[PDB]
Amino acid sequence: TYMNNTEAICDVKGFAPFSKDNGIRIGSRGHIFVIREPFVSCSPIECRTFFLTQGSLLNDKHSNGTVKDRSPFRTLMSVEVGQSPNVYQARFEAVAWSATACHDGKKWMTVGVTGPDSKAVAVIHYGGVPTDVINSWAGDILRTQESSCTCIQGDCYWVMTDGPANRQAQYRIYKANQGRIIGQADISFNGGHIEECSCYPNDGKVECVCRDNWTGTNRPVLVISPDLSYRVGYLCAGIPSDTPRGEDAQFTGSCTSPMGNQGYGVKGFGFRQGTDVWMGRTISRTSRSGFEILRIKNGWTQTSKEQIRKQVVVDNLNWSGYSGSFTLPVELSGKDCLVPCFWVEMIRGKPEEKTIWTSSSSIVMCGVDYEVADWSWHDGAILPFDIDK
Amino acid sequence: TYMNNTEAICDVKGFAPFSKDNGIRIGSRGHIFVIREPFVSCSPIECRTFFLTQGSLLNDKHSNGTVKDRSPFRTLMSVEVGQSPNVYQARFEAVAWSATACHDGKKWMTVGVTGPDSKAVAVIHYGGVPTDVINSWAGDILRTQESSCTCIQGDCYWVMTDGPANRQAQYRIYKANQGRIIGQADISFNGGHIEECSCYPNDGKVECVCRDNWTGTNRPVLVISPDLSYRVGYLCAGIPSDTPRGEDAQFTGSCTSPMGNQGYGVKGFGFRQGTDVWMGRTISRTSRSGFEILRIKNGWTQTSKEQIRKQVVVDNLNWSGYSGSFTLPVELSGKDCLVPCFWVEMIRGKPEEKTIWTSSSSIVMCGVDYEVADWSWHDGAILPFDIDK
Amino acid sequence: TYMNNTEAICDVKGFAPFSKDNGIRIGSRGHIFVIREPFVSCSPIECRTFFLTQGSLLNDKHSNGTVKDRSPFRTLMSVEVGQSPNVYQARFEAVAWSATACHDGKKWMTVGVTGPDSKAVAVIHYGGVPTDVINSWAGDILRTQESSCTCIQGDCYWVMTDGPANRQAQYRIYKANQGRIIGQADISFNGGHIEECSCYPNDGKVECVCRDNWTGTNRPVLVISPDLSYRVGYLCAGIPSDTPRGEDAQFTGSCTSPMGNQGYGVKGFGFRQGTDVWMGRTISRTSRSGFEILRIKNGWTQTSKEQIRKQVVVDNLNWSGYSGSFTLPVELSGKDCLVPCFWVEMIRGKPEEKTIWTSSSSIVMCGVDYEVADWSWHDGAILPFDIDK
Amino acid sequence: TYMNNTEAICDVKGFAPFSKDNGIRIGSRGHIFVIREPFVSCSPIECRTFFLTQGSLLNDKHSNGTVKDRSPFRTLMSVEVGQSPNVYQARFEAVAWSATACHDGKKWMTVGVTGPDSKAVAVIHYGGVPTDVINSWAGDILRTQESSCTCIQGDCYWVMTDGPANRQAQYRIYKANQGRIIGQADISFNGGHIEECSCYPNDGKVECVCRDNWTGTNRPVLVISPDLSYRVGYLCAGIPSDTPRGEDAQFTGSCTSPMGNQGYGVKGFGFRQGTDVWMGRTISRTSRSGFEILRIKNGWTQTSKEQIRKQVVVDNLNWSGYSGSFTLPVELSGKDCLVPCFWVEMIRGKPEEKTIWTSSSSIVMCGVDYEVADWSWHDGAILPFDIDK
Ligand SMILES: CCC(CC)O[C@@H]1CC(C(=O)O)=C[C@@]2(SC(N)=NC2=O)[C@H]1NC(C)=O
Ligand SMILES: CCC(CC)O[C@@H]1CC(C(=O)O)=C[C@@]2(SC(N)=NC2=O)[C@H]1NC(C)=O
Ligand SMILES: CCC(CC)O[C@@H]1CC(C(=O)O)=C[C@@]2(SC(N)=NC2=O)[C@H]1NC(C)=O
Ligand SMILES: CCC(CC)O[C@@H]1CC(C(=O)O)=C[C@@]2(SC(N)=NC2=O)[C@H]1NC(C)=O
Ligand SMILES: [Ca+2]
Ligand SMILES: [Ca+2]
Ligand SMILES: [Ca+2]
Ligand SMILES: [Ca+2]
Repeated sequence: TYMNNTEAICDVKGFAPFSKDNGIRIGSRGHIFVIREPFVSCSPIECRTFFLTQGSLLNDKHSNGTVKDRSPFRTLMSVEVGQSPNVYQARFEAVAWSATACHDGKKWMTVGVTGPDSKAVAVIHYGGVPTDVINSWAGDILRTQESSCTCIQGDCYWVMTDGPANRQAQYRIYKANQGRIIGQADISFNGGHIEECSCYPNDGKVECVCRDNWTGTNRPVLVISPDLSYRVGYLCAGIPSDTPRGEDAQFTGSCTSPMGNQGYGVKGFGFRQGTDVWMGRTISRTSRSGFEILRIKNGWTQTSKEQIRKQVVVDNLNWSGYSGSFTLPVELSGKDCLVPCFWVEMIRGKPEEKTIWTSSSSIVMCGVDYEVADWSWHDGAILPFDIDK
Repeated sequence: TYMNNTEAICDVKGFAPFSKDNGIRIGSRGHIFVIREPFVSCSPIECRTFFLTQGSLLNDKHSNGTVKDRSPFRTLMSVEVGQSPNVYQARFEAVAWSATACHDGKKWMTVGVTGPDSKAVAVIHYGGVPTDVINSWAGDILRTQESSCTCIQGDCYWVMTDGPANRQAQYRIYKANQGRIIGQADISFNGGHIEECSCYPNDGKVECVCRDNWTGTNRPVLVISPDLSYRVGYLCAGIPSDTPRGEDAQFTGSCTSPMGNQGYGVKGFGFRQGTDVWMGRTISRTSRSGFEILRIKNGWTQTSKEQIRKQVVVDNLNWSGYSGSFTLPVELSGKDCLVPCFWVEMIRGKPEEKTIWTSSSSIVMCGVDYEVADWSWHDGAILPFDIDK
Repeated sequence: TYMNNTEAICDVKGFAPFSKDNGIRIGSRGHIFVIREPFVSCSPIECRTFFLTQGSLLNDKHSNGTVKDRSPFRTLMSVEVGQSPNVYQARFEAVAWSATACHDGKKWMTVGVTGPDSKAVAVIHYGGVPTDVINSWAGDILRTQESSCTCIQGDCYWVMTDGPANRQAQYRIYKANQGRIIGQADISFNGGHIEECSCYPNDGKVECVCRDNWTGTNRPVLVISPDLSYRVGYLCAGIPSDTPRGEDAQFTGSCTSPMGNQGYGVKGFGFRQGTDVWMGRTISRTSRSGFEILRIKNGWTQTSKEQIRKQVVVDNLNWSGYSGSFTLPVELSGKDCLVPCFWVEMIRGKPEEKTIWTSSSSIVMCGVDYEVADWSWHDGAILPFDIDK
Repeated sequence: TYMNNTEAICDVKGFAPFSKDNGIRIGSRGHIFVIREPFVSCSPIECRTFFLTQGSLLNDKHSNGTVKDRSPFRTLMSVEVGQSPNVYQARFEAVAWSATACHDGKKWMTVGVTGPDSKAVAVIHYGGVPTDVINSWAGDILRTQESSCTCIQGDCYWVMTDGPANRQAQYRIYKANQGRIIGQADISFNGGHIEECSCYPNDGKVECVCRDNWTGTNRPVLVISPDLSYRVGYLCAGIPSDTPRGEDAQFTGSCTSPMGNQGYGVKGFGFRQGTDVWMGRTISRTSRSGFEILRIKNGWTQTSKEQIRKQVVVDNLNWSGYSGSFTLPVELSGKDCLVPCFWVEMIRGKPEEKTIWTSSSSIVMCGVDYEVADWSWHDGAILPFDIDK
């Protein structure tokens, strides 16, 4: 049976802790993959953490991080949410140095990108076997989102970028059924930049909050309809949520253009709430440290600066990183709306700390009907480690 | 299908060994979580051991026990009963430094408390996803039982405390269906103290034997009806079963008030048997060492001192700790009563032994129709360990 | 659905390798329980290896074998046949320093004996929970077989001994349905000795070949009918198959009495084949080294010395140990007879080798319609190990 | 339900990455079997990697590779495709120093060969238990293919060799249903040599591309019909694909005879594509390094040298090894043809590198409708390892 996912996103007043994997603390002694991107996606039976491994373990010499990001060894794997990315519980998914994954209600579909920068291949898997491919259309690091893709009534959707990471690139919507491409669309976005989209289903559409790695410190926003027509622009709110970024006071919002005139970025997310938005961001404006989520009244549709809620989940003394969106399937939450959820990656090691390696662990939060107090569910590993000596 | 759990508790003459996990002995070399509270709860398919981890492994530097009890890293996880709390067999349950869990016959419901002492959040999970929350109502370490909660005909019940741990606090009964709160009640108990309840279903009610951490060396007793009306008081028996406590000879029982005038305590349990009671306690009156279970004739309803049975399961040369109640589901035992069962936590390390760490393992016993001989199923680990050097 | 197991044992001309777990070789680096008695029993879905652990791992200090045989820590656990007794694949079964286990077609029934020598308790488990008990009836090390018990048409049968291990003891047949004792019988056997029976179903009866630890170098034989009437005696064959034992030439067989006048023994097995018997034994007459299986024509019913087949599975340069019987369920083999099968335990360490520890691994063989060549599937571990230094 | 496997092989323009296990990189720290032959075979539910272990782990002294190839310890085991051959995820299959395995749609059938060189035994397993045997018919190392066997409409087929490995030997087709031999055939092939066949189903027949270890640098080709009649010869293409071999320019193809006049070989594969063939081979003509797959137009039926496609998957700077064929079941791919797939073993250690041990890892590729760019998914382990010092 296909998941509908046609419902509204739940209006939430805050976010409750779902899981914490403690991967790096455990990896001090246990057998844990070195990873990045521990994103979460759910079937109607369970939620899983997906991740990119380098084929190496924490506290081992192969965790030497001199080896390139897009290596022959990178592979998408997964465990149940809350479990560490340990070897002995891991399900293999795809060969990938960039990835996305989602469930249509019957099976898991994953997409793994590997191969050379100049001509990469994305391999779509469905139910445990490859079913289709997408080759690089523009010859420059074909790449996906690094979070959950989005299945609505049996058809699944995701966004891909091919081209420069610090200039104008090319962006495409892909649609598949049962692991087979049934439609695609070019995203016209001159002046704009789209990387690493965080999507969720809402009102029968796919909504995505992405990363501008060119000039924007506000986040691009894509709203995809089932027929592949779309709306694209920026998160209207007059508060920047990318990193690096300037102060809130020095920012004017925009629904259409990138603002802030800064390079770089970090993958992030946001949730529409009628006309409001929940927006994640690191606490530091310059570093990937701390994590907070703000509700901006009318921030989805207006250049609003009306901040009505603020919740801290990782304090500014602690390293964060990537963040992404997913929803709880109706079959699991028991609700008649789509509970909005996010994961926060917590990066340990290089370049901020004195080790030969880099990994991350995660905390996952789910939208609830109540205000939830500030705290810090930080990584907690004690660095440096044994191999670092 | 919901479990009825409307049956009488079985009248038992003694207790047979169910399981022993040997976690710490195994953790000398294997990959085992450092834990506390290895409580047991059963679905109609199996019984699982739940536990609190600190995100660290035995024989690893992160097992340094200087890190606070209620830390960002603590997480409720579980394995099948008898298995060590090893990483590679563990199911993730909830972020929690205090917890309870039980099965309604369809799915597992768990409750995990985390967040700051002044404003803690309890996150209810049902079928693997968070479904509801309870925030601290009195601002002082919201906390649950650390043993199995209790599901009767599809509705599940548990007790929570918020407030001082050595003075008058506030106590509440919570009721949920399918992970959603459908009722609650304040427990009026002036002069009394309720911590860490050990509950079981009996005659269509929930009966709880708890821990008075204020002045009582006898144990408080709560009897909860489905409509949330209740009876609360103390275990009538003229024999104290908390720790620390005085000698039996210097004790007068009470059905209504705390007796003994001593602070502190340890989580424990008892089982109604008509008007008799089975009561667990450590053998030492001052230390958490040894474990014995006594049957007191008319000890549930009278200030009785008539001890008619005594069974030792952990000798006084060996460390014990927490103890808690659960029942065998009718679907598993094949009986028409609810087989009463308990677990005994066996704490190793600080503060009694010369190590940097603290963990525990467990032995689980189930009520049988026969007298069972004294023995000692103690932890057995050889301390100190490698990191302790 | 209950297994019938009412069929004839298959007539076989030899034995084919089923599995080898390589536990000790793997345990040089992996996380493997120290064990003894790796017996095999099958459900209609799979065959599992059961074993006794001491709660310790190979290459760890807790594997120090100074700790008593019948310790508080011993526990019955299991894995699928061919898998090493590693921690992370192990299913917990029972607290036990002596054990038996079998499947009735619906669930697993196990029996674990633990507690003090003077008053031991045997706890019967059914479907993962304890369901019944047997206390020591004669006060001297209550104990079972250490191999598969036997289920026929839903009722399961096993043999137990209580009393001296080197003199006249007491022996009993037990019968259970769904983990509940429904019948028992005393075995009258003056002059005889029964230990560690290896049973299988055949023609609607349970046949057992056991170990005389008193004076017999031939093996006692018990044939149990469903109503608990029985036939008891010795394996008629004029060839001794216990260890230690004398030469074949110096032996006269007996159907009724122990022959050989020697103490000690080793658990072993045999299979009726019409009037023939397959009999296992170590190759050495004095040591537990080597393993061979002989077919003696008319050896079940006559003092025959007519040896018609001989197959070696472990050469005399290599350590063996215990051996036991089980059958392939009809639902798995696809046959209309009960394929006879055995396991050979291979003991490494003390007292024969220079280590602080003792464990064993196994090879499992199944009866086939063809003559199978001699070879040696010995343990293969390289001793001593790391902790031994 | 039996798998049909009566469909045509899909015509493919190239091959997409399916999985990479990274076993040796992981085995630097994790608990990974030392293996060879990581072949892949699929049920309608999943694809598994099968492998031969020596009962030892990477980075352990038992991985000393002085121990013979056909040892008492070798055992066929399996994991899901993409997973490392780690202990704690491994399913035991058979005792074997040579093996094959395939799924008929209901259960797994495996065949494991063990025992002495002069009189080996092959034990057929079906659904987890041995069901039949084949003894050596010619007394000289009975042996199978080391890749997936082939099930068509419930009957499974495989090729076996018995006799010299560098001269004329004897070759046989075996056919089984439900693990029971129902037919066999001798392969008449004077002057020819057949080893280690790589088979797949195509048009209702089994097609096999094998290894001539006698004089052929081209590969023998066997086409088996359900009634055991067959066609046997050499891959017609005028391009040699065994290793060692000469240059392409110095080669004339043959449909009937071995060409090249060289000894030795390596297991390989090829796929019929109408009259074309996809042929795998190492890049080096003399070493097992690099891996490429070529499409030769009319190369199945003619001495063609018309190379129309070439795809590199392992570069010539990196070690390869064995390679083998399997297909995606229709139930998994969703197609109406049989997606052709292969695995490439990547051997690390002796004799090419300075270590005491030898293992391999793998990359698996599946046929797709698009041209896929050259890359190198090599093993990646950093040698030597810890025990090598
Ligand atoms: C701008 C996003 C992307 C463009 C190539 O680059 C990712 C940046 C980045 C980071 O931590 O900021 C980490 C990434 S996320 C990923 N898959 N691996 C990375 O190292 C970069 N992505 C790729 C495919 O190289
Ligand atoms: C009186 C029970 C409770 C009150 C805060 O304190 C627990 C005492 C205690 C002990 O071993 O005695 C261990 C506990 S049980 C638990 N969850 N962790 C602990 O360290 C204390 N509970 C909390 C939430 O901090
Ligand atoms: C004669 C069988 C039994 C009588 C107490 O003693 C077993 C002998 C023995 C051996 O290797 O010979 C090993 C055993 S088998 C087992 N369960 N553990 C052992 O150490 C002995 N059994 C007991 C319950 O102590
Ligand atoms: C020619 C194939 C076979 C003939 C005995 O010998 C295999 C050669 C070989 C190699 O890497 O080239 C490795 C093999 S494949 C295998 N099962 N083990 C090996 O060591 C050889 N096979 C046997 C049964 O010994
Ligand atoms: Ca940016
Ligand atoms: Ca107290
Ligand atoms: Ca004897
Ligand atoms: Ca050759």
